[PDB]
Amino acid sequence: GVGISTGTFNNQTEFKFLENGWVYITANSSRLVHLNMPESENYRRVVVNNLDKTAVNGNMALDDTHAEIVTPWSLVDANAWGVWFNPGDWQLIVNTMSELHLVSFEQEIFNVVLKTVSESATQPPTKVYNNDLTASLMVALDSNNTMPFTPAAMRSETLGFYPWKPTIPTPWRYYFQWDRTLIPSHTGTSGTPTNIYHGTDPDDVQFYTIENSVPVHLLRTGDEFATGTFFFDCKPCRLTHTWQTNRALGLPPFLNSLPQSEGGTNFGYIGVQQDKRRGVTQMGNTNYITEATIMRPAEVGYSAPYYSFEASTQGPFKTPIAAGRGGAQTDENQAADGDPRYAFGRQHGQKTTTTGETPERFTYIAHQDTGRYPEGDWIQNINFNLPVTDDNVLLPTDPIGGKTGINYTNIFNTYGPLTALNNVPPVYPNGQIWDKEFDTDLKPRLHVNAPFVCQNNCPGQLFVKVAPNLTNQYDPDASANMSRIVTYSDFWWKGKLVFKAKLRASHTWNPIQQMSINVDNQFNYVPSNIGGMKIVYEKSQLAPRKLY
Amino acid sequence: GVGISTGTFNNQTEFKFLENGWVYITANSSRLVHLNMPESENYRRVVVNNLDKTAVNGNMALDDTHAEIVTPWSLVDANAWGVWFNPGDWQLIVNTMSELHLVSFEQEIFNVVLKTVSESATQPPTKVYNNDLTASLMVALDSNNTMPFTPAAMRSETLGFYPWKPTIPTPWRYYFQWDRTLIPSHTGTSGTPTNIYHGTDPDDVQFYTIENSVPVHLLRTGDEFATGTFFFDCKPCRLTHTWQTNRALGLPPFLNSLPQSEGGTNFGYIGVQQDKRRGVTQMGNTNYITEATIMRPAEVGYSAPYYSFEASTQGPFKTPIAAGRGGAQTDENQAADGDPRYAFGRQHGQKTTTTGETPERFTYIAHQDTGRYPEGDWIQNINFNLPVTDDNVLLPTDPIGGKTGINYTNIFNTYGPLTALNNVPPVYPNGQIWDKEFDTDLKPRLHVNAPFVCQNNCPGQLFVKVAPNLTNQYDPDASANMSRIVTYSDFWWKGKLVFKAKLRASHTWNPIQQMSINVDNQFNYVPSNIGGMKIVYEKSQLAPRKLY
Amino acid sequence: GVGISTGTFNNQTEFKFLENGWVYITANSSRLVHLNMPESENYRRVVVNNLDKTAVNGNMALDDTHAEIVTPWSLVDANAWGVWFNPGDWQLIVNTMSELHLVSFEQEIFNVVLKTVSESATQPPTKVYNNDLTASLMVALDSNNTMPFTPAAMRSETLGFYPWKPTIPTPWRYYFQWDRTLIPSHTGTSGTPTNIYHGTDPDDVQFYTIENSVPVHLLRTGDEFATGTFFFDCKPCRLTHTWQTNRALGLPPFLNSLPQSEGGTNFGYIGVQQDKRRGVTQMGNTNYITEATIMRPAEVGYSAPYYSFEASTQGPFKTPIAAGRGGAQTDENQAADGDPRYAFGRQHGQKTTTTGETPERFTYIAHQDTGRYPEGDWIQNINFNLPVTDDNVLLPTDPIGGKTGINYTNIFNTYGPLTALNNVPPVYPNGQIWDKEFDTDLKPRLHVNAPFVCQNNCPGQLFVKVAPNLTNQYDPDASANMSRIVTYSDFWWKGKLVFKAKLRASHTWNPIQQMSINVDNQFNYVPSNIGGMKIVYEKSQLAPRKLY
Amino acid sequence: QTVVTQEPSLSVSPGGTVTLTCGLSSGSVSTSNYPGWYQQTLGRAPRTIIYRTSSRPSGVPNRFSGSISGNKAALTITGAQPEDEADYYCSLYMGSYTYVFGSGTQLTVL
Amino acid sequence: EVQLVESGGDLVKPGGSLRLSCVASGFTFSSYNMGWVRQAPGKGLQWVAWIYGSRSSTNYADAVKGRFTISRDNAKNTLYLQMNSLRAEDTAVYYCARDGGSPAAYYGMDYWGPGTSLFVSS
Repeated sequence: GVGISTGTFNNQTEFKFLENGWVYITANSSRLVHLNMPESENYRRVVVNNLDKTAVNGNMALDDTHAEIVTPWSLVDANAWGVWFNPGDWQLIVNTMSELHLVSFEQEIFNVVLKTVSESATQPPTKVYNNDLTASLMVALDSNNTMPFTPAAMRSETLGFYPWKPTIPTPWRYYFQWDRTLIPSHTGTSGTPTNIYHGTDPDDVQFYTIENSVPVHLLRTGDEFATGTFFFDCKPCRLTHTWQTNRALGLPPFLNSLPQSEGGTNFGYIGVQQDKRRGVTQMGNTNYITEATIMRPAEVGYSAPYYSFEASTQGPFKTPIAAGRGGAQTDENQAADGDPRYAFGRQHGQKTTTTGETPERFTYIAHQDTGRYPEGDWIQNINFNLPVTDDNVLLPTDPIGGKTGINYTNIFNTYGPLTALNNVPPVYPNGQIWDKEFDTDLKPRLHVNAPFVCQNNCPGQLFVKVAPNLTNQYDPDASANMSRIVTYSDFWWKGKLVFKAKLRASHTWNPIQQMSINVDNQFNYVPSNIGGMKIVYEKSQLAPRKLY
Repeated sequence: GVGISTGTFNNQTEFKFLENGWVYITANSSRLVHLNMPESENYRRVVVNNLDKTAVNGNMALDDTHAEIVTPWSLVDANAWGVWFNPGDWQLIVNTMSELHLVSFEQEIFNVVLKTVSESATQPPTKVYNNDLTASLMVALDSNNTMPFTPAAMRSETLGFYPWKPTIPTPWRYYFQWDRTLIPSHTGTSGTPTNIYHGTDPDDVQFYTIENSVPVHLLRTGDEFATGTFFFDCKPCRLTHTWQTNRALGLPPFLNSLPQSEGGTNFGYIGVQQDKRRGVTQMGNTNYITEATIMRPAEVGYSAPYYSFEASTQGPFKTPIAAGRGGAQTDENQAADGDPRYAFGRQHGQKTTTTGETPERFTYIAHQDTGRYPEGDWIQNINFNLPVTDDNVLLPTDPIGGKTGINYTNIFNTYGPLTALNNVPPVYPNGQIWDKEFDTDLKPRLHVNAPFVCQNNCPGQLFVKVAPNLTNQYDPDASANMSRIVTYSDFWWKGKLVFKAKLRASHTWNPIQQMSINVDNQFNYVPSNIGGMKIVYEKSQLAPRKLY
Repeated sequence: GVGISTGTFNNQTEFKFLENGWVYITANSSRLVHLNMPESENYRRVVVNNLDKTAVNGNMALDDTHAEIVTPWSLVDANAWGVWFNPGDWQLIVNTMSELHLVSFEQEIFNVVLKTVSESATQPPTKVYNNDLTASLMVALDSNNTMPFTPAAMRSETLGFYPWKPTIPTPWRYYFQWDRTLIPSHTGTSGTPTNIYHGTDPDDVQFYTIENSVPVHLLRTGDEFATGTFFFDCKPCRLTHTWQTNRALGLPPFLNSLPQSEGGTNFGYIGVQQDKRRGVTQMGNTNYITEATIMRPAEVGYSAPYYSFEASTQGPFKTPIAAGRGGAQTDENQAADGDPRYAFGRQHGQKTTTTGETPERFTYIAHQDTGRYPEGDWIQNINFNLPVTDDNVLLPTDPIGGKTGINYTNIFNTYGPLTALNNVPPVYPNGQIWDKEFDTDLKPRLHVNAPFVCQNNCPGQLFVKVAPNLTNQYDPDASANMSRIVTYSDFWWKGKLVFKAKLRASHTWNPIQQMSINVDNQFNYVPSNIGGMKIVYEKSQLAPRKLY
Repeated sequence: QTVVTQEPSLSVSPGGTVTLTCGLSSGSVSTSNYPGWYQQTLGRAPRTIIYRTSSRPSGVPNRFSGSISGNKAALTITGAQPEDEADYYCSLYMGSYTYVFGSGTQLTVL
Repeated sequence: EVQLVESGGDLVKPGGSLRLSCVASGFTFSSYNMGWVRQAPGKGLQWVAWIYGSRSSTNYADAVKGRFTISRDNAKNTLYLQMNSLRAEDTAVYYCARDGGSPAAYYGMDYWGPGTSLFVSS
């Protein structure tokens, strides 16, 4: 009814420990969600065009041309790690657990409140807010996944990460098909590169509406909505990283001479000439057996063209890579391709008291060593006459195409049947948790944006809207915009995310890396004197595991 | 007890024929294993560094820098074909069988003998050997695979291939994490290329010890150890090779004119103009239908950058390839990338009476025709105007990067969704049998070092050690090395490897290739007048099978 | 028998996780123990007297005068944390667990080997070692605890901390009653202070022998000894520290004015005069209510005379304190009274390759804040007129007894019915695990040397000895020392220590302190290039818990 | 010790083409040396003209071109203007993280 | 945009010490390898010191090894060159140098400061 609550606030994470080292981690997340009535009650097909920016030669990477259907609905998205765990919970998970499973998801809307705003004609602004007890909130659960999948974490538009801070839903929109051509150029190109937007292909048109595709529930102040429990079928997520490169696979060479005194200058020596050694190599025309030429079971990681942009029907897009750059751990400035960069606002980890539109940014460096150091790569002749001469070796400094800033590694691909790689680690708090699998016939082996992928399906998107609150002067025949009473809603969203995790075991004599609070990061986890909070990112795959 | 044997010597291979053309091949292998007490009773973290060798410009491929934990334990490894089969058994297998399955593995240690050495003070050396009836041999079976996987076949350090020749175990060591950077150079580079060893990443440290990870059994002269039967879950291994290239897939063109007289100069002719023919091609802008342009179901084999070295956290390593070079069968000198080269000593096939540290070497040429002949490759313009002109074709002789010894094929990768390839053939006697699968999330489609791969796990590594035999003057507080009575052990190792194989069938009118003894190789299988034995390599995939 | 092993080497720690967040931690510890035949076969009553050292005025704290019974037996003691856990196991325990229980203890001796040494008459030393198959090892388990309790951890004389490093037992001795008087003095005292050793009180004599008090087992090479499982009844041990001082107990004062801008210079203000505030205080003659005078439920910690030496029948001894010094965390140089200092040799954490008799030392700073900062203490008149004047306040700088280096805090005791304190934290690896409770009528509330105390009893001490190996010329009537064949033993000791622990829970938004490997301590957990190992100390009570 | 040799002085008429060369007494200059060319006027700090042997910083006129000629680095000024008269210095990356500088060439526009 | 300003150059007697401070603006200071070059009066440019990487690895020319120390403070966006045992041969104008390639270094001085003169004379 009007004066009866329809739900309870719960934001507790429970760790129920099972037998055999397994734990059920049920994270509860409760938020107060504020929603305004849509700017327009219609669906719009809006073409965003920034040909001015890309008309500058060399700016083709800044292309934003696209077409989107803007809908009157808003999306309630909780597909981010920060929506579910605080730094203490994440510390417990990443320190005491070795693998993580995604078990189930539930969400519900309760304690719906709808208020109308009456603004007076007095010259200084003044307004009052009245409860509209008969107003309704339109809630649609796309449990069949009919609507396009538009996760908000990629735009930093999920629910807020603070239980005590009210959050908002994101206005929903989806991509409409378009055709676009953009010939790349550079500073110094003469003429106007081909840069046109060709329109839309009629055979690819797909105009979706929530009304025609999903059942819609009208919730009054005394109503509540529950989606029901959804159960995932994803793969386990490892909370351990691998450190072994191809150089550290298998049996090391026997050292016939060992150091007689400790110290950094004292080295063990194999004691056998490199061309007189025993072993197996894939180089059938050389007698040298070294750490770089000896046979290994397979290849850890792969090389791909980095900062390569491929053009397709809808324009250019960067070629993704599964693994981050090698050497970003020895030198943090080397983080670039494959090291995801997260930019977020005050709702999602940035200092809440900051002013301005500049977001808080961080580049994530994974502990796994599956990356590549292209500056140390090279190609050489099949003859393999050592030491190699100039014409028989292609080095990373050799120009490709006549460009001194482009080398073969930029266009180099080593993906093959022997490539072995890991899934992307969870990124806390701004990383996505689960992502829908592509509906293609042949599917990618992994996604670079979420550690869990939906093989069959994952829970339907939740859409909310303020039902039209018409005045007495509504005329559907009029071409002017619908006249509505200014209405807004505040409702409580509660979600339950259930994981299954395995407790880690100590395999080595030495201790391992753990996340800990210290003097440097001590104040990143507590509020300031005025209430300013923040959530800094945390690494997940802290403990190491042996690859081979 | 002291005077009671605890096992029997068995080195027989049994072929028990089943119904429906299947045979159980149980190979028994018995060896006398001699073990010396470890040089040191401690674990050492030894850094092998050869910066002197790689400081020579162009010698970066000879990098041996690495770090290893040297343990006081020795590894008993029987993961090689020669440990289980003699040339007659291998001939029977490769001639009468079409596929091979790895069923089970057992090993055991018995008839343990421990002897102490007493050396006299007399000026001419003289010594006696006494049985230490109360001395113990420490045996650890890592059935849980907690320790790093270090197969010895890659170093030619498995058990000997001769039943009547006593063998030794290999001292065990494993790779410790390290960071290394090496900028490639060539003869003619000016300056000192960046060449440093950066140390160890604390987050990747993994110090393993047998004592803290595996149960240890103390075997006295009257004790024996049995691991128990382990059962594999690997894929079948084909003993047949494929000969069909993309040029030999599907229906050949109809010959409207056939030769009227036999002879090498008389050819059949299609009789239709290449641009007037019927068929399907993937080239949508050409009317030519030829043997090189006609559509095929998929691609057999693939091209990859050969003799490409990729650098990662721990230095440079050669990029592996699944298939060997094409044309190595028409010209044995073309064997290079992908054709494994085996180097071994007198225990593993080399003439036992040879003197010197030079190993016996051979490059393996597989009968399967999945390789590539890069000298016959080329790229040309999408326009496809024939005959192609200079600027519209990139040939294998065209310099890439300005280097006349490097062409596009050196950096060329054609692996894709249409690539079809075979697993590596068994290499007798020096090839590995089974290999552990990588613990990565995404796993390689095959391993280039063993025909069988351990999906879940494969039998734990066996470690042996001589238990410390202290003197009366032991003082654990002393910083000097432990003083031990010089002790060594001789024990009998018996293993049983069970395979399941299918008998081959005659599918064609003509006979097929079989391994046979002849005048040229007659004396490669019998001892010399002084007992000198050898085991030359044998090819496995002799018979052909149709790919399509 | 002679050639049959009687046990297995096991040094694995198992973490079997139970329901409701409990885990059984069974630590297995196996060692090779070397024992020499006793220097003397008799019991000796030896008086150690160092009156020369204490005859120097001011050196009374260096008194070592005492009397001990030296026995021909050696003590096998495993009552130290390092005997059971390696740094990885300790990291897991201290990071993932909140409390620890001591469940059970087992120990056993197996694979007994006895060897005689024959030394030749040749001028250059030369000797041989022969197995004495009929020799015996005398093993006595004092399960009834008849013998004096002499834990070896207080002398750094337990078994070694390295599974792969053979260890030794400690020769056993116990205290015999004596009377001693020593009048304290200082540099500048005139005359000879009273310094005498008065002998022994006949009414306190207690001469114990293993033979007359404990059953003795004679173990030959084919025999083994097992003590059987003993079960403890101790209290739980907290793995969390308390941070709340009396200043942080209860409801804080309400701040009527809060800072309007974040920053270290912006403070909240109570906004009420200290003499106009509301609350409860134990000072009935003052209207001031402040953070220092407001009533608290009780007192956390206590003050005691520090570096006070009390003299009793047997001489002077330092007065122990339960808690360490306050401010030792803000300034590590403040660690003194109550902060235990551990000195140990190469068997128990010191770098094994070091040379010399200097031990490795460390002072343990507990994370619990129950200590006192005596420099901030003061006494003042009951009148409490503020600001206090010179004669109405006794400060820590005011001389006591006319000495400018002694103040009231040195003789100050605040222990009372309101005192609340914690048990001592475990000290890894050198700390004792369990300690026998005093047999007094009134027992101490805790022990400062071990976190677990034996209410009724704890497992009997294990004593080992080499049975006399007489020559053919033995004559019991002769007053000369017994002539024995030089004999020694090597036997394997295996122990099982079972704990029950509770997994910790995340109670706060922020993360907590965890033990982690980093660049600074990375090489404290791995061997050097020559095998040099060490075990640095680790803190146990890392996570905080709320006291009130 | 590494020594970088370049013409001590050079001349060019207005609107003409001039080439300044930078070599090594022992060895050859390649793209692995990352030759850099910097321009300095009297009483002013050096100005970067070319980096990575071909890249001129934004604002550098196109008349300056960097290349590798023979076994040396070459800086070509085409249509040289009066303001191009200055001291041009060549920097070679000598591997590891060591840099070497040439003696410098004084280019005067007639 | 990218600006480097050097300061601290002053007359100093032989055998003394001096710390040159370089303030950088218009770019992320910590993301670029920095260095100090020097030009003697009437002489050519000479590389002095280089600081590179997130670990602040340092390399020095043979003429200043053991005597010069190059450091950086990214919080202040400052580069410090501390010279000890100064000689008459160290008298010169010292230029701040910034490499423009953060993830792929140009291995050349992308930006230069105005320079600070240091005179060593008895």
